[PDB]
Amino acid sequence: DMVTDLDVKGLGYDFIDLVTKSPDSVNSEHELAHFLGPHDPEIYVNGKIQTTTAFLQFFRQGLFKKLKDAEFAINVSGKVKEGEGYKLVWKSAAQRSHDQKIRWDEAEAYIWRRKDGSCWLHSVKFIMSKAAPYVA
Repeated sequence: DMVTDLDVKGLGYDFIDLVTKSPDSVNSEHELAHFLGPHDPEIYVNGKIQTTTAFLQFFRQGLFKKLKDAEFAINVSGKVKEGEGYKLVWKSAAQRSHDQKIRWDEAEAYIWRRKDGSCWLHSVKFIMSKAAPYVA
């Protein structure tokens, strides 16, 4: 039955589905923008809070097109406490750069599991073109 957890994983699955959806359509990021319309979180882009529309703007300009070339994995959610939170992070495919370090874009979607049992997009952060100090 469509209970709260079902709605949580349904949401997550629908989101992931549209992210991994057909290349036949313009952009998975488009469907994502369209998904996050009623689910408008605090979109932090490069550290600045953006709404769905601003995201949409960067999207149309080609900024978030790296989002489906990104790597995702199973994030930690083992310690279920009371009022959960998930932060799914994608790292856009790292591209060979100059200084023996690599350029990538990071995307962290923070969702909280509302005490109601459902989950909603708390805030999502996109940090485009980042790197990390390489260990030498």
